[PDB]
Order: sequence, then C-alpha cells, then structure tokens
Amino acid sequence: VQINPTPFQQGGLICAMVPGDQSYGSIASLTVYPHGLLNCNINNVVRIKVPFIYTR
Amino acid sequence: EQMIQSVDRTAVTGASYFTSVDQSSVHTAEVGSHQIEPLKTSVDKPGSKKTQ
Amino acid sequence: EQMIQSVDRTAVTGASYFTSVDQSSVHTAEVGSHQIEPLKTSVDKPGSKKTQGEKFFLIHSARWLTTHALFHEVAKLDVVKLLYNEQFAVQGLLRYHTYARFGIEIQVQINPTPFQQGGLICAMVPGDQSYGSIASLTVYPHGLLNCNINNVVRIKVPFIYTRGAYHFKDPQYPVWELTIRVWSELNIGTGTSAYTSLNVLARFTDLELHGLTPLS
Amino acid sequence: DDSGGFSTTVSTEQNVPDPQVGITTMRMDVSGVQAPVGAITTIEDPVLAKKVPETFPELKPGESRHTSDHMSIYKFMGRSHFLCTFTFNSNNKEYTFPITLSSTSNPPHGLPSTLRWFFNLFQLYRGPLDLTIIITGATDVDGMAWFTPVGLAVDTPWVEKESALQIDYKTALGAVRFNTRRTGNIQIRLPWYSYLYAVSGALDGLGDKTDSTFGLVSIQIANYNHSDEYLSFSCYLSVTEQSEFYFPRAPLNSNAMLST
Amino acid sequence: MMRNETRVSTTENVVNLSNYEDARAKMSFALDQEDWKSDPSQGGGIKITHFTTWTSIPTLAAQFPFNASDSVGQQIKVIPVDPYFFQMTNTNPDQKCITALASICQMFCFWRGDLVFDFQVFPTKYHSGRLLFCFVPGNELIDVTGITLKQATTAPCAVMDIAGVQSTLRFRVPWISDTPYRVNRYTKEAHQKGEYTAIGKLIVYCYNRLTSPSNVAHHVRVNVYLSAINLECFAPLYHAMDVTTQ
Amino acid sequence: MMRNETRVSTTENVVNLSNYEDARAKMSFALDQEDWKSDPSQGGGIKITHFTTWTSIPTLAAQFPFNASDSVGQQIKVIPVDPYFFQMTNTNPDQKCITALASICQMFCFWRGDLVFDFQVFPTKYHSGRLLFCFVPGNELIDVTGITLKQATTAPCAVMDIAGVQSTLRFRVPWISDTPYRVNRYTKEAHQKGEYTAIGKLIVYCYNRLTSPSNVAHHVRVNVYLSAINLECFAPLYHAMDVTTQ
Amino acid sequence: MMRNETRVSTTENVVNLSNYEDARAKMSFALDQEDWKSDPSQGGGIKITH
Repeated sequence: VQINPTPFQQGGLICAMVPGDQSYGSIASLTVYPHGLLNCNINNVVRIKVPFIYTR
Repeated sequence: EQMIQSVDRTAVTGASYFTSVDQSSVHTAEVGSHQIEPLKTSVDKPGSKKTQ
Repeated sequence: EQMIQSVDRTAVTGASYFTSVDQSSVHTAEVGSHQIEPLKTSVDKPGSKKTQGEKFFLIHSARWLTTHALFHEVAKLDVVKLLYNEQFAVQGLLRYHTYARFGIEIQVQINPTPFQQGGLICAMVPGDQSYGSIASLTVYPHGLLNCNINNVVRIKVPFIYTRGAYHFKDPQYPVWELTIRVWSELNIGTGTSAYTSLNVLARFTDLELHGLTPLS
Repeated sequence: DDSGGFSTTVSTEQNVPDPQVGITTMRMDVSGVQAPVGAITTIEDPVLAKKVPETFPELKPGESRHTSDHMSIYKFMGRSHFLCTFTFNSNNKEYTFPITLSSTSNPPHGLPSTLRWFFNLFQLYRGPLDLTIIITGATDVDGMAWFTPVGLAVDTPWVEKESALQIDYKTALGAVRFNTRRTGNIQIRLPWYSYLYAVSGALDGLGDKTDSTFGLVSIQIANYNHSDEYLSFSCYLSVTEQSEFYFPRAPLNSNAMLST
Repeated sequence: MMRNETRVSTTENVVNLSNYEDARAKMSFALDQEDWKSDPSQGGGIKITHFTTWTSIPTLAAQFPFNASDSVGQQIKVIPVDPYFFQMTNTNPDQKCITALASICQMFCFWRGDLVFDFQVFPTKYHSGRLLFCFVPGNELIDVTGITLKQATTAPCAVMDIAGVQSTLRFRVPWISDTPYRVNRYTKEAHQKGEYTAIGKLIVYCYNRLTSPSNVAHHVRVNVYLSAINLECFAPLYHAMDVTTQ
Repeated sequence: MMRNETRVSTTENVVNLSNYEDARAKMSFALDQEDWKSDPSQGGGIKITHFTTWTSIPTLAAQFPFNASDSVGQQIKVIPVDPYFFQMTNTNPDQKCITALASICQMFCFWRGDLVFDFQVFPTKYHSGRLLFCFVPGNELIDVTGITLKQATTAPCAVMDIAGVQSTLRFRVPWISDTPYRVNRYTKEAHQKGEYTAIGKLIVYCYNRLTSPSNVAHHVRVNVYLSAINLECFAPLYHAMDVTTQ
Repeated sequence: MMRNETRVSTTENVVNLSNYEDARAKMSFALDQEDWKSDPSQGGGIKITH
C-alpha cells in the first residue's frame, strides 16, 4: 500500500488484514493482526504477507 | 559504538514483466508458508501451459 | 576515501530509575577527575546505607513504679510505627521509598537500685495480644529482667508478616508489638527509692527498598 | 521467492506465535550498567519493533510460588463452563440443541458468558470437545442421548417438541442408554464429525450458519411424568487436548461479553 | 472361589470440575475409538497454545494530545497503571473498544507481572518541547493531582525529546507493590483498604511547552499502546470489565 | 485391615454406542467361555472384510442410445457425477434397480474419492461416428444445457471412435472440488449453497452423426456402468435413496 | 468378551474418620491437578511439625 502525504500535514493510518469480516473485532486491538502503520514523519511504503486463511 | 539501522529507500521488486522501482520503501513482512494438501482433492495435474 | 563522522541522534543515558532516551543528542564532554583528599578532614566513613539505617534508636521512655500490680502491661507500643518519625535518620531513607522489608533488633536497658526486688518480662508479639496467655509468654522469644543479676538483654526476631513488603501509608495491622509486663511486683521498705527507669533501643536489620514514590 | 515480487529491503517474521511461557522463573541484572537500547525505538518498522523492551536498570523478580501453571489453554479452559439449560413439559418431548460458535447468536440461543469470549479469540477450530451433562429433578424417568453430525436430517434446533425421527435413525448413529436414578450425570466426548476442514467462530452472511457448526447433542426422554416436580438438564463444555488453535484474533468488545 | 471385594470410598457421585483430570470423559461416541492427528497445511502453521500471543502485542488503550496553550508542569492525563485499562469506544457501530491485554486478565482473580507502555507521538518535523514520564506508586485512590513537578523527580522517571526520527518510547513498569499477589477488585462493588488493582500511577507532565510554526496545528497527539512482559495470572473467574472514565 | 476404595466417576450407567470398545459385552452365555475358530472349507475361501468388493465392480447405472436423427453437437444425456447415481427399475417384479456403489455410500454423511464410468456400446461392425465425453465441474444446479461444443473443449475430455473391436472406454473422474469433504445432502429436503453432492457433470455430446447401412437399425445403445477408485467414506447414517429422474 | 466382575464388599458408604488414609479426598478442585511446594522465605524458617 502506497500513500503520498505532503510534509506540512500530520496524522497516521492503519492497514490490517482481516479474515472473514470485521464482525466483533476491536478497533483498538487491531495490532494483533499482521498490520502496517503509516506516518507523516518517516515512511510511506509498507508490505504485508499473509497466508490463506479459509475454512476450506 | 552502536548504530540503529533504518529502512532502505530504493527497492527493485515485482513480477516478470511488470517492473517498479520505488523511492519510499519498507520491509516486506512475510508470515506462514504455502501449504500443500496431503489428502488430495484433485488427483490430476494443475493447469499449466503444457497441458492446456 | 574520506568520511566526516557526525553526531549520533539516539542516546540511552541517565540514572538507575530515571530513564531518558533523546532524539537530538550530543557528545557529553568530560574534563578532570574525581579528586581524593589525602590529608583527610574526615577520619570516619562517609554516609551510607549500612551505617545510617541500622543504628539503635530510642523509641519510648517509661518508668516502672512500685505501685504496679502483678501482670500489669508496662509498655504497649508499635516498634515499626515509632521508628517512623521525623526526628530520626531512618526517616531520610524511608520517605522516598514506599516498600519495606526488615528484621527487628531489640535491646532494652533498665536501672534498678539493689535495695529493691522484682522482675519484668519483655516478649516480642506478632500482630496483637488478642488471646495469648500471660503465663505462656516464654514460648515467644523473650528476655527476662531481675534485680539480682543482670540489666541488659537482647532479642533478634525475623520479619513475621502476612505479606513480604510493607506499606507505610495504610498498614493492615502492626507487624511486631513489643510487650513489657510486670513479672514480679516491685517492693520497697523505708528510704529506698520508689522509681526505676526503662528504655527501649530498637533498630532495623536487613532492609530492602523498592518502588520509589514522588509523594512524601 | 516462488512468486517474483522483489524488494529493496527484507521483510522479517512478524508477530511470532507464543513468545513466552508465563511462568515467572529463571531460564545479575536484566538492565543496568548496560545502556537501554529498547528505551527509544521506531514502531512503524516491524524490524525495529522487535527490540527488547526496557527503560530502567532491573534484575530478576524470581521464581513463582505455585506448582501448577495457569497460562496455557490446555489447563485454563480445562475447567468447564456453561453452554445451555432446558426443562420438560410433557411426555417424550425430545430436545435438540446445536452448538454454534458464532457471536451473532446471542445467548441463551447461542454462546453464553465464557464460551462466547473464548470462541471468538481464534479464527479456525478443528478438534473435539468435552461434554458434561447433569440431570437434576424428578425420579423414575427414562432417557437417551446421541450424536448427529451436520448435513443430515435432524429435528428443529432449540425447540422442544415431539421428535419426527425414529429409533432406527437415532441408534444407528451412536448413542448411550441410562436412567435418571442410577447416576444422573454423563461425561462424554464430542468427536469431530465434519466433512469440511475446520470451523470458524466469527462469520457473517450465509456462511456463518454453515461454516461454523460442527456438532449436535440431542436428548429424548420417557417414563414422564410422576408427581409434580421439575426436570432440568444442564450442558457444560470444556476443551480437550486433541484440538489446536489458529491465527490469534482481537478479543470481543465490552458490548458482547454477556451472560445468561 | 472368587475373592474380589472393594469398599466404596467417599465422594460417591460428585461432579468434580476443579481440574480436568476428573472432568475428562471415560468413554467415546467414536466407532473403533478413533484419534485425531495434526494437519498443519491449511492453518498456515500458526498454532497458539499460550495466552502470551495477545498480551505483549501493543494495543491502544488511551489517547491524549499535547496542546500549546498549557503551562509548564501542568498535569495532562493521570493513568492507573494496570492490565485492566481501556477507555476508547466507537459510535458507529455500537461498540466499546477493548485492549487485548485486558480480556486475558479479566478472567482471573489475581495478577502479577510487568507492563510496557508505548507512547507514540505524531508531530510534524518542526514541533519541539519535552515531556516527563514519572511513576507515582501506591494505590488507585490518593490525591495524586497535588504533586509538585520537582517532587516527581524523586520518583523514577524518563525524559524524552519530541523532535527526532523515533516516536515510540517503550516505557516499562516495575512491580512496586506491598503484596506479591494483586487481586481483581473490580468484581466487588465496595472499596476496601488492603485490596488494590494498580501498582502505580502514570503522570505525563508538561515538562516544557509546545513550540511550532504557523502553518501547522497547535497540538501533538500521543497514543497509548499497552503491552506486558513477565506476566502471570491464576485463579480464574468471569467478569465483564467496565470502561474506566478516569 | 483392607484398604480398597475407589470414588465412582462420572458417566455412571450411560449406554455408550459411539464406538465398539464400550459397546462390547462383558460376559458370555457360553459354557466354559468358548471361542469360534475359522473353517474355510464350505465357504470357498471368499472372505470379505472390506467394502471395496462391491464398489469398484462395474454396475449398470443408466442407459442412453445414439440415434441417427440428431444434429452435430446436440446434447444427449447430462449426468450428475456422484456415487449416488441410479435410475433403472423393473415392472415385473416390482423393483427399482440399485447400483452396488450407491448402497455402500448411502450409509454415510460424507464421501471422497474418484469415480470410473464405463461406456460400453453395442453397435454393429458397420456403424461409425464419434463422441465427446466432456467433464463440466461445479455443482448439481447450474444451467448446464447452454454450453457450446467448442466451449467444452477447454474442459478436460476424451475423444472416442465408435467403430473398432474394443467397446468399453474406462473414463475416470478426478476430484474437482472446493471442499475436501463432500456431504450427503439427500438426507435434507431443502437446497443450500455450500453443501453439494456432485463434483462435476458429464455430457455425452453428439460430436459426429451416425452413419449406418440399410439392413441394420438407426441407433447404437450406450450402457453406463459405475465403478470407483481411491474411495473414502466416514460418519455413518441411514438413508434410503430416491431414483434420480434427471 | 469382557470378563470384569467384583463382588461389593462390606462397609459400603460408611464415613471412616478414625485415621487419615480413609479420610483423604479422592479428587481435587484444582485445574490440571496442581501441587504446592515449600517457600521458606517469609516464614523465617521456623517450621513446626511436632
């Protein structure tokens, strides 16, 4: 996931990979998932590699 | 003397023909592995160039 | 190939508990050295934990009289609470450190005139004298007193408490309770003085300190 | 790499499963004269987020003083918890309840207190369970319990009515036979009879009522009734040592942890 | 002649569920008494046998900004340091956000172990000022908001610069306690001296003010993650925790 | 002094019939507790301990002729490929003909394994033309009769000449499936997406027309045997299957 | 064929409390059947068995 902020802004994002649905998962506990955060200070490119999570 | 390493900026990744070079890069994390199926639900060979 | 090195940005410095990590750092310069004094203007050891927090502290002064009956409790106090007071040097170590773990050293000195007679008891009681027997106090580590032989005894007891560390601001119960009861009545005739003093010298042993607090 | 997606940096192994056994034991100073490197760090990079956490000069807390261990699921969910309970009204009212691992099914018709939180902590589930039923109430009542897998004909879920099934269909699948005066309790396994790979708790859509259920416990009674006295059955569950767990999920919010 | 006699002992027909060695079943429904082997193909190899996987991962527990209209040494937010700490929620959908540490520890009577806070800031590159992360021990109920800033220098602490290229300072909490086992008091509804839940209280002081340019805002938000190390819990229960509104 | 005490565990007086290790008897009616040996004299040595003996033997499941009054590419018969396949019957006596594979598999909740069809023709030596045995995967419920003949060339198939001195082409069915365990849905009476019974559908196309002399008929009958290999079934039930009238 | 028979002896369902070998419990409430070790740190080492 690639984003492009101008350095006169501030803020951050979250990018989690969720199996199935966001049914009753906590918003504040999303870092247990393999995630990658975003920042207006340091970086703008992250990568996430997850396996096939499926009932079959 | 201690040194905190940082993230590399240049990265040459992608596919066979689709080629991308980025100025703002990050480490590609990887978990798990490509799992094989021992009780095969498909006894023949997968789709390939040689059989299609 | 030449390379001009620059200043490091990250630095992990400080004290034992106070911990700081900076993003904008600089090299800490240092000149001279810690100089010692050969013609010593102080011939004793400097102030330390070993010589300050473990030294005999008078906690109570009562007076055992002749008009006391049998098995009358002369002293009833808390050894730990009387050591918690502004007028001692153990206030200086316990004021910033909340938790406490300590053994109790006891030395009690009395002074009778040899034209009297009688005896006392000095037992160390954990918690309270709730339903303990007065006549069975010798099972406790005690020290008796006599007008015939001696006037100095000492008792060393360990930390007897339901938990491991101690809280000064809100105790559940007193840890030790030094008791002094009349073991034999003090009799006089005519002209023999009707008073004799009593003093309790107590100190901590094997002190630990954990978990510094900002409040007093 | 088998795929061909090349990068300028290296992605390491993120979110390592089971980093620590929760016994406090020994396996000098942890921090001290050595400077804390994990005091300041960068958390957006998961490579530098793997740094050891410290900020104070420390040492060991020591060895723990309980002999047992209470930090694994094999000895935490081994103590059984509630699933459901039901009563009786008339003669031969066969009761049928399924086990649905969904969080959409609110209790009593679904998952109660402990099992609702536990069956939404992990993604997939594949393995058996422990079932302990308790019979309390009236005397001289005949009964029979049996198992029925998914994808077959069975009676209506969570509704107590007369059974449309017969003794040939119920006994050919596997069953036990007892009496409510002899022992009054049954501790029975719940074997994995499923054609799919693994069931998953938290789902939505039409796959939640299909890719979550793995078993069904159903009871028929007889010799009912006697002089007026209640007849209530209990059903508890506990995990067994034959199952496993997969893909640690964020726990349930505070508006879902509800009890019966 | 058969001689096989045993007298029936006590605890006859008693449901024992304290441990699993008497809670296990004595038979099976399975034909031929079958077993179930391991199949690590479709699960990706992630096998969880231990509750450490949810606890030490840093999960968001609170939120406080760093404004520029404040005075030097003014208290911003006081934190009861415990694994029972969560306050965030969401309006759409109707949900109250929980931390992964609190759900593990809300199923126990007692807890013991260290805690690691992660204060990540999101400033611009041009903000400045400092903070002070003081640790005030004790219980959850004192008059903690009367502490002078120089009196907080006696307690253990950590300084921090806001500017730089590293945001998260992993602040670890020592076990400053009088009792070795710290109880879950939130099951009860009456306060009682002797039983606590917090081994200390965190205060982020306004150690310095916020200097900034004109073309950015006048606030720097600080997130509060929650992670733990050397954690230990026993004597299970069930209790749905409530939102601590400080 | 005797000290022999055991506390009574749970599952007291519960009939366990899931497996045979708790369904076996604890005694015997037999005098002196006798046993029964093997006597392979009058049985001819044919001893069956396994259900493979009925399944892989080719048994007739359907019937379709090959007329000459049809067009090039016209669909003749569509077949749901499953072990549950039978349609033939008899009027005298009153009986509905069953395949030996279907009776083995109708006593299970799930099935998994390959299938081998045997299309035996009975032409004269002077008939000709060809056929195409295409395998269209998926489920039992699509609009399968809209497939173009050249669109069937993408799917796996097998060509065949009618003329020659070998009749039976042993066409084997691969396991083309999304789920590893394929359920017996015929116990239910309501359709449901997700649960299937057929891993594919067979279509015998009219790849070419029928050329023939005058002194024979204008139809070539093709029989449908049914055999299987690598077959696996578990989770037993009881269900009397119904005749699939396509 | 299973052959496992024992005739029930006397003293059936009798509370025996004369000694502790018949007064001991046959199970435990404890998860995973735990035990309790010795911790001679806060007791001062004074252990009374007599």
